[PDB]
Amino acid sequence: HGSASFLKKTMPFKTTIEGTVNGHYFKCTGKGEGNPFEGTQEMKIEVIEGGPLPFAFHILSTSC
Amino acid sequence: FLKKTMPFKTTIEGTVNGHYFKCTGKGEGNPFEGTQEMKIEVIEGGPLPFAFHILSTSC
Amino acid sequence: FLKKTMPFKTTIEGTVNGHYFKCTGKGEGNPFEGTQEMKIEVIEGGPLPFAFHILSTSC
Amino acid sequence: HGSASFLKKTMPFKTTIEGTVNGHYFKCTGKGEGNPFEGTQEMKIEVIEGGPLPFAFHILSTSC
Amino acid sequence: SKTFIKYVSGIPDYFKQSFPEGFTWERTTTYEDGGFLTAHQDTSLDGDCLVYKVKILGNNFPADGPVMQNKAGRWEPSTEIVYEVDGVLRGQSLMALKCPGGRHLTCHLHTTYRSKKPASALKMPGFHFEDHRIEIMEEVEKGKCYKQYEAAVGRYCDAAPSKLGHN
Amino acid sequence: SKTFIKYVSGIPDYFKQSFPEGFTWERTTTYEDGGFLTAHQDTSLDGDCLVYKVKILGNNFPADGPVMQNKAGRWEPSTEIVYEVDGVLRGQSLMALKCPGGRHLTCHLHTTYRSKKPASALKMPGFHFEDHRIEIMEEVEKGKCYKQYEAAVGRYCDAAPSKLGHN
Amino acid sequence: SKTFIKYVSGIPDYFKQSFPEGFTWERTTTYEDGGFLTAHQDTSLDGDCLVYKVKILGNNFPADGPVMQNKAGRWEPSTEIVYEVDGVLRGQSLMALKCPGGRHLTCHLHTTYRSKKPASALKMPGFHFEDHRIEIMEEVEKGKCYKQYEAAVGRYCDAAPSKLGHN
Amino acid sequence: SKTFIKYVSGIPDYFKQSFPEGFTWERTTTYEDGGFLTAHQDTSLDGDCLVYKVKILGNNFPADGPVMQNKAGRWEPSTEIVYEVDGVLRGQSLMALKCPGGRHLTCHLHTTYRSKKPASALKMPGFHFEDHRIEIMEEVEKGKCYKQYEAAVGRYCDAAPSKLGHN
Ligand SMILES: [Cl-]
Ligand SMILES: [Cl-]
Repeated sequence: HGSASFLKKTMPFKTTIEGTVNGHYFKCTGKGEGNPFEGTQEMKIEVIEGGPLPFAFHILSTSC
Repeated sequence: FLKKTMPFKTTIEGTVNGHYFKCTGKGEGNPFEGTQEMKIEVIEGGPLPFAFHILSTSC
Repeated sequence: FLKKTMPFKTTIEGTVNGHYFKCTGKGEGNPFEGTQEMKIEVIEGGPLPFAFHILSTSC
Repeated sequence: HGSASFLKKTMPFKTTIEGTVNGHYFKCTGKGEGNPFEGTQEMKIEVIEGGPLPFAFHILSTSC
Repeated sequence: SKTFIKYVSGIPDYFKQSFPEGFTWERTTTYEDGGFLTAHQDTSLDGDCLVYKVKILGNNFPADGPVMQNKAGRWEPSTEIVYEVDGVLRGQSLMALKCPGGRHLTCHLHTTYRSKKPASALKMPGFHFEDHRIEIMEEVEKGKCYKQYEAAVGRYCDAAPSKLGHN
Repeated sequence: SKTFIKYVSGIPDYFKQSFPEGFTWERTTTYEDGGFLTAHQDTSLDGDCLVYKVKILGNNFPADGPVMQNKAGRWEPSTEIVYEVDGVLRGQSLMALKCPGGRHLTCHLHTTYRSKKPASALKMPGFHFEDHRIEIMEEVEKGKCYKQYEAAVGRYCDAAPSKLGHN
Repeated sequence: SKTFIKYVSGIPDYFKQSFPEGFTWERTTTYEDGGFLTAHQDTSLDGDCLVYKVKILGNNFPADGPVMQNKAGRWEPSTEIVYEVDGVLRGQSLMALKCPGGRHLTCHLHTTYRSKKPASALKMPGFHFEDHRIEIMEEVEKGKCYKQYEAAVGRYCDAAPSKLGHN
Repeated sequence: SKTFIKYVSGIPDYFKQSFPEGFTWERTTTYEDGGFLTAHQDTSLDGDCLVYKVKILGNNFPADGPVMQNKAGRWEPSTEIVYEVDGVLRGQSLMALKCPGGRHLTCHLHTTYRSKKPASALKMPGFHFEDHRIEIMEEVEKGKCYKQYEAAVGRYCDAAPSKLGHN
């Protein structure tokens, strides 16, 4: 690629999450952006069905 | 609400090792005698690329 | 070589969570009827600082 | 301690290992030396009973 | 399909007690060679007919294993232990899939059963065993159509009685 | 103490067949709250008396748990599955320790039984169940003297029969 | 969200090589107090935008545990081992929630990553580590809205080098 | 042999603080193909020389597996998570044997380290990582004589830093 000047600096992403934890159904959507080669990213996740979540969000962190 | 012979129906949707599938099924049994039999049909993702046995406890 | 009633004896040595202990035991049972009873004595490291139950399957 | 000039550079060690793996009894002795603060060490292990070992030594590496 | 169990020795029937509302179950089955099969199920009663809705996620099955090679034999019968936890029922069992070469491929089921009735409307069973005999009666069409039988019994350990009055 | 089992239904007795030489067993029991209890045992016959020699290593039991707090109740009966692997016998079982607060503390036993006779001198049993009822009859002296009873039965799943002629 | 990894030391990037088609992943996470969280994910590229579709089944979380009590704290950073199996990638890691007041609750992740390209079109990485720093930076609401950051690095064990030229 | 660790970033050294009395450790390692290896160790200081006393019980290794076939290859480097529990230290890690011809066989270590000093006399480290590079540098014989090297580093996750000041 020659140099970093020719790489995409950032890339956006979108997410839909649907599931059931301990019988509780929920659905989420999310939107984010990251830097593919620097390995950093951030996203915002919104619960659209089954909120407020009756369990810790943390169990979903590696899935979103 | 229960009878000595009862029918049942099922719909199953899943992914196993990346393989999507859907089944329907129909059966009958004797709830008090503890016996039952059913026929399961793969309606999407057939023929299944894995042993049906892993679905036995989920029918 | 087996009889309808047989005695047995055991020696047990162990460490659990850093705690050393030694036991001896003596029992009798009916091998063909599948029944047995024994008395276990802690000879070193008593009184045990943990539930005896974790040793039940090892006697 | 002021500086590294006042720390022990190396420390020796000795080991006795006794056990049973899949019904096979064995005993070992070992001797080694390491650098406590650099975090490096090496030892020689000798099987004194139950050799040659009928299983891979590797399962004993974290114990010696 | 837990509505179909013969309970002996006066053991309360958590499943039959749950109607007309029904019940759900959730399970993760761990296989000894690394596979996982997770499921959620809803059981309802629509007039005269029981209705099941099942969602399944399986993963990590080895490509070279009997499951993904579709070279499994048959299930041995199994025995589940069933007991109350958190005001609902927990079950666990070991199952064994007989496979070519005299192999048994075992797995461990971890289940929660949840009545749709409140726990106060229910007579909860004490710790007991549930035997399940599961048999594929016919592979009607390769990878596409199966017939499966089950017989199940909820019981205590009758073969080896207590000397202290315990079930 | 596997010499003391009542086998029904013609199931061969791996343990009784092993005399006068005897047998060994090895086991790791995993507890659901993180404890492990590993043991090795030798069983021999000295004239008229069976003799056991046992080595135990237990670890990782939580300080706040029923085991290290010595606040366990009693064992439920359990059922082991037993089958041939590698020319010897494998066993696995789930056990449940009833504990204060309506808790059950469960564990998973992984056992290998090894006859001192060659496998060619033995009639190996097919897959079957071994029920074990284990009861502490008396705590004679706190932390120092116990009396323990066991009843054991080797059987098939008689409660839920096959429709295909299987045990 | 494995497209965002900084790979060092020349380690091939299985995820970026998989485009424009994309990849899937599948995972079961086993918590030390009995919970399971299973997921399947599809990753696709729609023009310039990545699109994730995620299915989740979780079960057996104890009612009295940090998860169901919503008292989880924050994740420690973690390190995954990643390596080829069956012509795809496997990952495993140990993660740990630092709960309020200091206790850690751990879990074990078991993952398979599956390129949508055939393995023959890919340069497979050797065994290596993937560090993940996951921080829930804003609890905007509940319950309902969260902001999460991640930094990830694919690397070898540089702090404790081989004396033999191994990675 | 935990006395030989290079701790960086000011992480307290539980092992070196434990002298002159020393410390013990206890571990069960669970292999993915069913083996268990359990150990207990005592570490003491005799004048200027460290002295280790180790007891081992291993079981359930498959006869057809890399361990019992003595076809294990070499260990990959590994990273342990180490953190306080019950006023002592817990460790867990995933290790992986790189077998001849490329497959990895993994295992999970579960350790408790116990100082012989009371916890009140010790500065306990926070959650951190301990990298271990283990190399069997010389197979002098069999079977019978081995030379093993280890380098170890106690550190935080520096490659993927916090954006909040966490370790
Ligand atoms: Cl590799
Ligand atoms: Cl900490």
